[PDB]
Amino acid sequence: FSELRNFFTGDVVIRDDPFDVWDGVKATYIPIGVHGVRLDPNGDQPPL
Amino acid sequence: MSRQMWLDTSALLEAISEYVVRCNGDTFSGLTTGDFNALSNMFTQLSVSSAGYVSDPRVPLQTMSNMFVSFITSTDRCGYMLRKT
Repeated sequence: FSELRNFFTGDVVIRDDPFDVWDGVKATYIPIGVHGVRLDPNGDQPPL
Repeated sequence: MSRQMWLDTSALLEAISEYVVRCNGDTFSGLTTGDFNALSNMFTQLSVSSAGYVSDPRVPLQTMSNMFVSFITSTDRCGYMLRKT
Protein backbone atom coordinates (compact mmCIF):
# COMPACT_ATOMS: atom_id res chain seq x y z
CA PHE A 1 0.00 0.00 0.00
CA SER A 2 2.86 2.36 0.80
CA GLU A 3 4.02 2.58 -2.80
CA LEU A 4 0.46 3.19 -4.04
CA ARG A 5 0.21 6.17 -1.70
CA ASN A 6 3.61 7.61 -2.39
CA PHE A 7 2.67 7.58 -6.06
CA PHE A 8 -0.53 9.46 -5.32
CA THR A 9 1.16 12.10 -3.22
CA GLY A 10 1.65 15.61 -4.45
CA ASP A 11 1.35 18.87 -2.64
CA VAL A 12 -0.21 22.21 -3.45
CA VAL A 13 -0.02 25.54 -1.64
CA ILE A 14 -3.02 27.80 -1.40
CA ARG A 15 -3.61 31.16 0.26
CA ASP A 16 -5.93 30.89 3.29
CA ASP A 17 -7.96 33.99 2.45
CA PRO A 18 -8.48 34.70 -1.27
CA PHE A 19 -6.93 37.77 -2.77
CA ASP A 20 -9.15 40.82 -2.91
CA VAL A 21 -9.07 41.90 -6.54
CA TRP A 22 -10.04 45.36 -7.88
CA ASP A 23 -10.84 46.90 -11.29
CA GLY A 24 -8.49 49.26 -13.07
CA VAL A 25 -8.41 52.96 -12.30
CA LYS A 26 -8.96 55.94 -14.56
CA ALA A 27 -5.65 57.74 -14.21
CA THR A 28 -6.90 61.30 -13.99
CA TYR A 29 -4.35 64.06 -13.70
CA ILE A 30 -5.05 67.52 -12.33
CA PRO A 31 -3.04 70.74 -12.29
CA ILE A 32 -0.74 71.77 -9.49
CA GLY A 33 1.64 74.63 -8.82
CA VAL A 34 1.48 78.34 -9.55
CA HIS A 35 2.53 79.99 -12.84
CA GLY A 36 4.20 83.36 -13.15
CA VAL A 37 4.66 85.76 -16.06
CA ARG A 38 7.24 84.76 -18.65
CA LEU A 39 8.18 87.49 -21.15
CA ASP A 40 8.93 86.79 -24.80
CA PRO A 41 12.66 86.04 -25.28
CA ASN A 42 13.33 87.98 -28.50
CA GLY A 43 11.62 91.23 -27.60
CA ASP A 44 9.95 93.59 -30.05
CA GLN A 45 9.78 92.34 -33.59
CA PRO A 46 11.21 94.23 -36.56
CA PRO A 47 8.77 96.21 -38.60
CA LEU A 48 6.79 95.84 -41.75
CA MET B 1 17.67 121.00 -27.75
CA SER B 2 18.07 120.21 -24.07
CA ARG B 3 21.54 119.01 -23.24
CA GLN B 4 19.71 115.92 -22.05
CA MET B 5 18.10 115.52 -25.45
CA TRP B 6 21.52 115.41 -27.07
CA LEU B 7 22.97 112.88 -24.64
CA ASP B 8 19.91 110.63 -25.05
CA THR B 9 20.32 110.57 -28.82
CA SER B 10 24.09 110.06 -28.61
CA ALA B 11 23.41 107.07 -26.39
CA LEU B 12 21.09 105.80 -29.10
CA LEU B 13 23.59 106.19 -31.90
CA GLU B 14 26.19 104.75 -29.55
CA ALA B 15 23.84 101.87 -28.91
CA ILE B 16 23.18 101.37 -32.63
CA SER B 17 26.93 100.97 -32.94
CA GLU B 18 27.08 98.37 -30.16
CA TYR B 19 24.40 96.24 -31.88
CA VAL B 20 25.93 96.69 -35.30
CA VAL B 21 29.02 95.14 -33.72
CA ARG B 22 26.92 92.36 -32.28
CA CYS B 23 25.18 91.57 -35.53
CA ASN B 24 28.32 91.49 -37.66
CA GLY B 25 28.69 87.99 -39.09
CA ASP B 26 25.67 86.78 -37.11
CA THR B 27 23.11 87.68 -39.71
CA PHE B 28 21.91 84.36 -41.07
CA SER B 29 19.16 83.28 -43.45
CA GLY B 30 16.47 81.62 -41.37
CA LEU B 31 17.40 83.06 -38.00
CA THR B 32 15.84 85.81 -36.00
CA THR B 33 18.28 87.13 -33.40
CA GLY B 34 17.27 89.24 -30.50
CA ASP B 35 20.26 91.35 -31.48
CA PHE B 36 19.25 91.94 -35.08
CA ASN B 37 15.72 92.58 -33.87
CA ALA B 38 16.99 95.31 -31.58
CA LEU B 39 19.20 96.77 -34.26
CA SER B 40 16.59 96.95 -37.00
CA ASN B 41 14.21 98.64 -34.58
CA MET B 42 16.79 101.16 -33.53
CA PHE B 43 17.48 101.91 -37.18
CA THR B 44 13.87 102.99 -37.22
CA GLN B 45 13.99 105.40 -34.26
CA LEU B 46 16.45 107.71 -36.04
CA SER B 47 14.32 109.39 -38.71
CA VAL B 48 11.13 111.17 -37.53
CA SER B 49 10.26 110.72 -41.21
CA SER B 50 8.96 107.19 -41.93
CA ALA B 51 9.04 103.98 -39.90
CA GLY B 52 9.23 101.32 -42.62
CA TYR B 53 11.71 98.45 -42.37
CA VAL B 54 15.08 99.79 -43.43
CA SER B 55 16.28 97.74 -46.40
CA ASP B 56 19.59 99.62 -46.43
CA PRO B 57 20.51 101.09 -43.01
CA ARG B 58 23.42 102.88 -44.62
CA VAL B 59 21.20 105.55 -46.21
CA PRO B 60 19.52 107.13 -43.14
CA LEU B 61 22.66 106.76 -41.04
CA GLN B 62 24.48 108.75 -43.71
CA THR B 63 21.82 111.38 -44.22
CA MET B 64 22.11 111.86 -40.45
CA SER B 65 25.86 112.35 -40.29
CA ASN B 66 25.74 114.71 -43.27
CA MET B 67 22.93 116.75 -41.76
CA PHE B 68 24.99 116.87 -38.54
CA VAL B 69 28.27 118.03 -40.05
CA SER B 70 26.33 120.67 -41.99
CA PHE B 71 24.85 121.76 -38.61
CA ILE B 72 27.84 121.53 -36.34
CA THR B 73 29.87 123.69 -38.77
CA SER B 74 27.58 126.75 -39.12
CA THR B 75 27.81 128.84 -35.96
CA ASP B 76 24.49 130.48 -36.86
CA ARG B 77 22.81 127.12 -36.24
CA CYS B 78 24.71 125.24 -33.51
CA GLY B 79 25.36 128.48 -31.65
CA TYR B 80 22.87 127.84 -28.88
CA MET B 81 24.91 124.77 -27.82
CA LEU B 82 27.85 127.01 -27.03
CA ARG B 83 26.08 129.12 -24.40
CA LYS B 84 26.98 128.96 -20.74
CA THR B 85 23.48 127.70 -19.89
